Amino acid sequence: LVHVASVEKGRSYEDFQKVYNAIALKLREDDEYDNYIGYGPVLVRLAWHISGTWDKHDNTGGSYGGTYRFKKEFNDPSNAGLQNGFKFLEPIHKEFPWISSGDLFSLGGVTAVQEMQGPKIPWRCGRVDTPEDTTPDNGRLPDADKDAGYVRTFFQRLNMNDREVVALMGAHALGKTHLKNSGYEGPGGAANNVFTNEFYLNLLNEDWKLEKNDANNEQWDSKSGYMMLPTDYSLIQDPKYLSIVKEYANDQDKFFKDFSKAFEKLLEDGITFPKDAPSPFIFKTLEEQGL
Ligand code: HEM
Ligand SMILES: c1cc[n+]2cc[nH]c2c1
Repeated sequence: LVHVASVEKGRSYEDFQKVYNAIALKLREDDEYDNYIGYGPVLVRLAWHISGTWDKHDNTGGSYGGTYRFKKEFNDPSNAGLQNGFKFLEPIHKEFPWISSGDLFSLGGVTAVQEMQGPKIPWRCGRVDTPEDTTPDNGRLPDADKDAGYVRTFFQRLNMNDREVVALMGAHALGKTHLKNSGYEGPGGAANNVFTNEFYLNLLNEDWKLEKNDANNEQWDSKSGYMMLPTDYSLIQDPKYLSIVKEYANDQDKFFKDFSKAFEKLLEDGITFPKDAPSPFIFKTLEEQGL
C-alpha cells in the first residue's frame, strides 16, 4: 500500500494557519466542556486514535485516509467519547471545506498541544480522503488493563521504540478517564489542561494503591485524588521504561523535544511525501500572534 501526500489545490502556509487559528479560537470559546477542562485533551486523543490504527507491515490504517468519518471506525468501542472531538471540529470543516479529513483531525491534535502550552509540533499537509472500504477494522487500538511487555509489543506495530513510547505516554497528564467511555475513572494530576511533564513526576512521587472502580476494573489510585491505568503504572515496573521516566521527570525540555518528534512521527506514519512537497509548517500560537 503506497499513500502519497497531495497538497490541497493551491493551498499554502497561510491557509492552514487560518484553520489553526479557527480551532484555537474555538478552544478558547468552548471552555466549559468536561467540567472546564475544555476540548484540548479529547482533540489530542482523537489525533492519536486516527493514527494509532496504522500497521507497519502492510501500511494499512494510519492518519492518511481520514476513515474515522466512516461508521465502522466511528463506532469502534475503543473510540467511545471521541464523538465530542468530531462534533467540535465539524463547524471548522464547514468553514474550510477544502481541507481533507485526515489533515483536519491531525491538525486539531497539533493545535490543542501548542495552545495548552506544549512544544511546537512540525505538521505536514497532504492527507487525502479514501473510500469507506479502506476503513481499518476494530481492534487495532491498545487495551488499558495490561502490562509493560504488552505496551512494548503493541507499539512495535507502529514502530515506536521505548523512548518514543514513554515520551508519547506523557500526554496522559492531560484530561481524564471517564467511566462511561472506558470503565476507568479519574484524572492523573492537577494540571490536566496545561501540557507539562507531571505524568512522570506523579508516577514517581505519589503513593499508589491498586483499587477496583465502579465498572469493576482495577486501577492505581492515590491519596491526592489521581489515578493511573495498569498500562500507565507499567512504566515504573519495567527497568528500561523506568529509567526514561526518571529522565523526563528530571528534564522538562528533553520531554518536550522528544514528545514533539514522536507525535509528528505518529501523525505521519504511512505517508509518502514527494521531494517537491513543502517543508513542515510550524504554526504560531494565538498568543504569539497577539490574537
Ligand atoms: C497503551 C497506550 C494507551 C492506552 C491503553 C490508552 C488508554 C486510554 C484510556 C482508557 C483513556 C480514557 C478514555 C476515556 O474514558 O475518556 C485514555 C485517555 C487519553 N489518552 Fe490514552 N492511551 C494510550 C496511549 C495514549 C497516547 C500515546 C496518547 C497521546 C499521544 C494518549 C492520549 C490520551 C489523552 C489526551 C486522553 C484524555 C482524553 C480525555 O480527557 O477525554 N493516549 N487513554
Ligand atoms: C488517560 C487520560 C488521563 N489519564 C490520567 C492518568 N492516566 C490517564 C490516561
